[PDB]
Amino acid sequence: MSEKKQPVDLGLLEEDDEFEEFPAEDWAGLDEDEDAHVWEDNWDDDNVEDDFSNQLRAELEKHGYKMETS
Amino acid sequence: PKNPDLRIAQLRFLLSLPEHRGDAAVRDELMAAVRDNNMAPYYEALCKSLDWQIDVDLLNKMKKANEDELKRLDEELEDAEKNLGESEIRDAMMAKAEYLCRIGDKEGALTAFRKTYDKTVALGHRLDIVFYLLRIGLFYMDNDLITRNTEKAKSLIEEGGDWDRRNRLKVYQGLYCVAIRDFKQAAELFLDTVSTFTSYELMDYKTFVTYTVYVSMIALERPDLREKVIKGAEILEVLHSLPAVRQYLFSLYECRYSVFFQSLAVVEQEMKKDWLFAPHYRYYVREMRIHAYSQLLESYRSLTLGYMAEAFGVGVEFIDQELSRFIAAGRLHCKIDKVNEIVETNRPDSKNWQYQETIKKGDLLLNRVQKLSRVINM
Amino acid sequence: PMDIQKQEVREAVELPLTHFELYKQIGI
Amino acid sequence: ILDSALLRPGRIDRKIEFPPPNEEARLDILKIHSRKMNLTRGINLRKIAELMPGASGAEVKGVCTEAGMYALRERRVHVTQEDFEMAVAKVMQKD
Repeated sequence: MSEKKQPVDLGLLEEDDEFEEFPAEDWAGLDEDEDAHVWEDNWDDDNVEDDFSNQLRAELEKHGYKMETS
Repeated sequence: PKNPDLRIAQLRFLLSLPEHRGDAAVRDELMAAVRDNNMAPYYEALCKSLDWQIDVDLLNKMKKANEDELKRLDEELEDAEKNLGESEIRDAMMAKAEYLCRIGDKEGALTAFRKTYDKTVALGHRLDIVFYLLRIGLFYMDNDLITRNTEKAKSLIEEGGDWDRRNRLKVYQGLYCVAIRDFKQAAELFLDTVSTFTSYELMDYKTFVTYTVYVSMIALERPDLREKVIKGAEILEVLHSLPAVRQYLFSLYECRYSVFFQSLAVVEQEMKKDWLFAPHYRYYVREMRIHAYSQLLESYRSLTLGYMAEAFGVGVEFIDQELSRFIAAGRLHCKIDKVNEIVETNRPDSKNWQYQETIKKGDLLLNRVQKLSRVINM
Repeated sequence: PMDIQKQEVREAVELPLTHFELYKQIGI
Repeated sequence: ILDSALLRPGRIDRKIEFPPPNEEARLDILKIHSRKMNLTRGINLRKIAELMPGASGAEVKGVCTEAGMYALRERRVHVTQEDFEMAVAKVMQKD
């Protein structure tokens, strides 16, 4: 029918009216480092990145101290 | 531009994020600010700089010298105009665009390189202008603006590959191919390192080797290294510059993790704090760890925790969650079992899976011929 | 289904022969 | 020229004199016959064009085409002004 897309696009207009260019620029702070990069790899790199964002982000500098303790 | 202000103004990344190394970068940045008309770059990045006490002192001299040399290039441009000649106007507008690249304003340099881009009598100088947009596109870290003029200027060369022009374009291919994570097609770009030389315009030769040793050391397997770099004498020549690279090559190729993990902290710290190589530091670490785990796990079917813990020099509590995360997340080999506290895999990936590698293209092709059925009658 | 002839044939003949794409990288 | 001109007394014919290339006619043909090959950024086309006398513009082509062989023999990246001076001496000995 293609006529039911209008209220959904109105909902998208409401989502765009919540924040005016705030997620485009704030998320563009990372998109400028993500632009032109394959987004298939960004799912794994973002998976482990967000997974390690809480704690043990790098952890490679700590292994030198974990060798003698473990 | 091609001046050292590209690198000096390129150290602003390590000048910005860390506060420890922000002393030498502002030392040679402030000392080098009197060179190549650095007023506008560091004035734009002044928020990441010191106060305004000494800042407003030299701005009055740089803002008048900018207008002086600018109006001298304008008077020289008017003297070159209204006269019979092609390369003279290209040199006047091109020099004006080079000074506008020294100040760091791509508006008048965009329309300037557009005018002299339209005055190109030959395609060689056109590719030279394209490179003149690439040398500033590295600092501007743009994505499409530097691939448009190279996509258009790539075809219809017909003049053969020069020793420094085509090689320089290949160096740029190393630049934007190091920016992107494409590796299996970027492993062929640095094969022309025989003809490469010290290029103070974009990257030093030792920095080109130091940058390609990551994509070559990680993006290549043992046959690819033995064929490309181990057989080649180039890495045998440049290994004497730094003794660390020889350790990261002979230790990785030798499968000695006890020294590779002790010395890997230098690769961790050196991997970050770079202009174009920092935001990808997460991918090289994980990809290199899973590549080494697939390297050791390839020739090994079963593995006890004693020889593994002694080989890697780390506790079992860490490799537990390592392989636990690399079964589902990594997806390197078959399921692992701990009924005997021994790493034991099967890997039936050859006999039946070698024929089952095409079932994915069979299902995607099945959905594509279902789309072909959708094209029927409509 | 002399040294003029040996030098000229030398550098003009055997030197281009022992290199591939040399025609392309000498300004053909 | 005297026979054909003896049969063509300038009735219907465009008379354009073909002189030997002058200085500017050596700079521009030097650039047209220099873009095809390598060239350094520290060379002055003025003096190196003024130091190529002789028959016609094919002498410059003798300097370039007979200088790339010295670039091959010397095994260098590009061609310097001294190599072009050597080719100038060669074409001036051949003249």
